[PDB]
Amino acid sequence: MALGFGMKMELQQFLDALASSPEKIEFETTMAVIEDNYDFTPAAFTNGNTQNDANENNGSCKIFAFGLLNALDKEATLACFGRFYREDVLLHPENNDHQNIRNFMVTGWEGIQFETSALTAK
Amino acid sequence: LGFGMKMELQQFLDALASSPEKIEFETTMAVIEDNYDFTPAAFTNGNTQNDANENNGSCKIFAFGLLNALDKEATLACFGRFYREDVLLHPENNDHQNIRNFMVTGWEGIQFETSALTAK
Repeated sequence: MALGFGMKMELQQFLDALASSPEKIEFETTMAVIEDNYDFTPAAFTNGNTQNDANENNGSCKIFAFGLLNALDKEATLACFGRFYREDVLLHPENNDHQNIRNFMVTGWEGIQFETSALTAK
Repeated sequence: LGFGMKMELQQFLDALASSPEKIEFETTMAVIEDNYDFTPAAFTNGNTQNDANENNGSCKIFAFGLLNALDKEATLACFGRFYREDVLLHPENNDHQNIRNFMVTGWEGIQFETSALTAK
């Protein structure tokens, strides 16, 4: 478990929180929830004008796979990136970091295509 | 039907966007069959829980909606007559529980344990 023994981050509460106050969700929270609740396997995926091989950008891969399993809208999926979205990207539009976030902002779920699945529930 | 005949995904989505009431369940099932490998998956849908291999029609349609960025109403349209006739015209009946649940709670009520469709 991410936080300690006998301590697992509950999926439902996370999703409820994300739905209520997406702006308060941190990247480390999303990661704890994904790590605790899923088994990850790498997967290639395209994301508008960017393409990721398996094992490239595994963090983004996890978040989009999570967004698909949990039927998250574009705004909620972006919010799962926490400060990477809210600070790194939104405050600095001309930077070139987090290409997956920047691409998904443009083309959204329409632009996403996985070659295979990356997450299975525990 | 014939050898070498496959339903193209893009045209189905364009047709669904243009004239959703002309979409029929058979067409949706064919497009999913032609375009995806299906793996039974457990999922919850508001107040209903579906085991893997239970309610495979609903499992496929919801997975297909997510993969193709469909909103609630476009997804319901993929059920064709089962939504438009059986459910909408008969609020007192309790068939098609996945359609009935999704109408109320939408994508916020949907959670898949595993991915049901992978692109061919």
